[PDB]
Amino acid sequence: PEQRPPLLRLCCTQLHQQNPQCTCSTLRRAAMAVRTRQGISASSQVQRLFETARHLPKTCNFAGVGVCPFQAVP
Amino acid sequence: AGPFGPRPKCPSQFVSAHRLSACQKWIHKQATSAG
Ligand SMILES: [Li+]
Repeated sequence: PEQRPPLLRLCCTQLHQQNPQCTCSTLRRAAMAVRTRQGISASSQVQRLFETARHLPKTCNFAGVGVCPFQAVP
Repeated sequence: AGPFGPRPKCPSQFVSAHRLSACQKWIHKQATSAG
C-alpha cells in the first residue's frame, strides 16, 4: 500500500497542531514519556525510540523542521 | 518579536495536541522492533 499506516497518519496530524519550532522539543518530551511509562530499558530499544521520535518530522514531511538534533538519552 | 506576536507556547501546544498520543504509540511500536 502507498498510503501510510493509519497510526502514523494520526501522529502526523497531531504534529501539525504545533508550530515547527516546537516540534522537536515536544517530540523529545513524548519520547521520554513513552520510555518511562512503558519501562523501555534495553539499549537498542531506547536508542531506536529516541531516533524514531527525532525523525518523525521527516517521516511526516514536516519540511520546515527536518530531523531533530540528537540529545543525550537519560 | 513583540508583546502581541504569535508567541508560541510549546507545552500548551503539546497538551492541546493530546500529548502527541498517536506519535507516542508509533514511537513505542518502532522501539520494540529494535534488533
Ligand atoms: Li516561550
